[PDB]
Amino acid sequence: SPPPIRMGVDVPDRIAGVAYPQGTTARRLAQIGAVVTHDGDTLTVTPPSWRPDLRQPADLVEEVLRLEGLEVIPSVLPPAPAG
Amino acid sequence: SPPPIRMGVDVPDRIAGVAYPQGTTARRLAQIGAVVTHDGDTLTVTPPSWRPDLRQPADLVEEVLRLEGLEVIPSVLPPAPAG
Ligand SMILES: [Mg+2]
Ligand SMILES: [Mg+2]
Repeated sequence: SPPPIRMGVDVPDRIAGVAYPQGTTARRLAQIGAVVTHDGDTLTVTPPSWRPDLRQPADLVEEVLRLEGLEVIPSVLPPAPAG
Repeated sequence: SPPPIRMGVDVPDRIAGVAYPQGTTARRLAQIGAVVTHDGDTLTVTPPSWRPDLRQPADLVEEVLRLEGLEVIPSVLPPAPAG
């Protein structure tokens, strides 16, 4: 098994800009074969041996977002910086 | 005496974007000759008879801001959206 990865429970929600229902991140990461443990608001995710592409929290975010679907991500224009 | 005006004690601080010291609003409004009473967090201000221009809380904001000096107002760029 690859080394474990610590990631905030709401990190996929913050990156996607979507308040996913509770347990959405943990269920998806378990669906792809990873061991998910809880420690307050921080998850510890050990990806399966056939997923060495999962090395960082960003890799885990891609798993939750692609399984939940990118079509649920809303179109929100960022604020205009004073250019 | 013109009719009394009710205004939050922090309204000049919000309009100016400046955290004025404690009691600055009530001090400046009594200086120009108004009667100031405290009802929790809301002030009740009765302008003097020689100040009929003081009819709304915005007029009271100008009195506090101009006596403290507009130079203390910082320069912050607004959050303009994508045009
Ligand atoms: Mg990936
Ligand atoms: Mg005025």
